[PDB]
Amino acid sequence: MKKTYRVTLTALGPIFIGGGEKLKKYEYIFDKQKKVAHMIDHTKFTKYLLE
RNA sequence: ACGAGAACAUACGUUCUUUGAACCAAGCUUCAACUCC
Repeated sequence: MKKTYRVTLTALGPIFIGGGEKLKKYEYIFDKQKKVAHMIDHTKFTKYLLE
């Protein structure tokens, strides 16, 4: 009766979940030999391309 | 040359007073953002 636990997940392999977003080939992604992929925030980029 | 001739069943008067359409009641249940190239 009402046994509460604390499930601790330790990823052995890679864990990926959902998102609802498909970031395109050009949309906010930059990878080079320093091996990072910065994601640019969404509306600030186009409101900075406004000016 | 009528038991007749005259004579308003009329006057005054709130269908009114008191009163919760209330009470009890989860928009919830089961549900992988996933699948295949």
